[PDB]
Amino acid sequence: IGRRPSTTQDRISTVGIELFTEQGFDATSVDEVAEASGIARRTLFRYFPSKNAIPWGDFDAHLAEMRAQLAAQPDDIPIVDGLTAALLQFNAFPASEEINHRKRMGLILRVPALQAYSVVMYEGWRNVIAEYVASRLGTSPTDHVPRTVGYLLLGVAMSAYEQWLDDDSLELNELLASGMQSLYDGLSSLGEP
Amino acid sequence: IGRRPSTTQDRISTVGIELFTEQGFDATSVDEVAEASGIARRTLFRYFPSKNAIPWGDFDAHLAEMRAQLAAQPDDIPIVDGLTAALLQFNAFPASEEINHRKRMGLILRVPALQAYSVVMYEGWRNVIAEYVASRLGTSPTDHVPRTVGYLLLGVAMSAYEQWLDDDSLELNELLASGMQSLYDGLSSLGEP
Repeated sequence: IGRRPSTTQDRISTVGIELFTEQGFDATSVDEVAEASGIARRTLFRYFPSKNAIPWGDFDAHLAEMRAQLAAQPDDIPIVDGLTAALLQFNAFPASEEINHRKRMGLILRVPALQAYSVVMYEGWRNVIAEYVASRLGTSPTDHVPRTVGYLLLGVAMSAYEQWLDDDSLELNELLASGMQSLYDGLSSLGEP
Repeated sequence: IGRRPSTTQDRISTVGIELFTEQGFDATSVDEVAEASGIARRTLFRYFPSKNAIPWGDFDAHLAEMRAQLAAQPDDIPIVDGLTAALLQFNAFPASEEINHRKRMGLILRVPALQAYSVVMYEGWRNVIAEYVASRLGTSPTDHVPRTVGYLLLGVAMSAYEQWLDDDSLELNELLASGMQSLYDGLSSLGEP
């Protein structure tokens, strides 16, 4: 998003990402991120348990906004539209924030140790989706339908971002919307005359 | 699947999984798997680069069967039906093989280091799906639509397996089929009167 005034944690994340991008992820130590951030490694480890957390920033806070958004949407609105709005909003940045967000997702999607580590971050993201779908269906978040939906929504997000990193000339919001349209329509008509 | 006569590699995998299940994954060394398998650790490392590979077995061979299946399906058949057939077949075991396959997926889905490691295995699986969809649409496997489909098909697989591990009384094939039906129909009608 990049909307709100920067915190110490989200400012550490940002200088970290800029470091990792310029010098490479494995070439940058946690001590360089700390010093570049004007803090002690104690102050840094208060905000991140590891080096692999630094690119994710304050993901818990992001997840709490998405969850409150989904929970504040009127219940007279179709579930799929809820899902679309969240997908589009919470990957939506000002033109100002594109270079930094593209830096972030570049690290997260293409550094193998961050790909491995991010399974737990994605799981928390999916749980927010399952929780929303479960309440609206009057059901449980660990049931099959809510769980499946969480996984399918993550799939459109992941595809869009891979596609977007692969080509500068593409718009993330447009890619997310195409991906979401396919999830909305379903795959019955795929390749069909 | 569990269909064909057992190889040295797929027999190492099986004794490994049984060891890991009985003693725990982190408690079992690669040397115990080797000895339990009646081979030298050199012979084992020929077949697996790591301990984390052992549960996956000969996944390359599995992937080559799925790919040949998808490529041998007549082209007068809808793409979604191709996708369904592959999803259902390549997670289909004889009643005989259920206990061992459930052991396998228990390790892969619930040991955090295997969850992390399996992103690369899942990527190869998704690429087989994208390749099939790309040929049928006359397009490229790195294009948006084929990539998205690969991710959406993986989502139904992952959901089904999580659901199946969570409850003995459920059938994997039934869960995969429900999941696939939702991908076929699309999410427009979800929660809708």
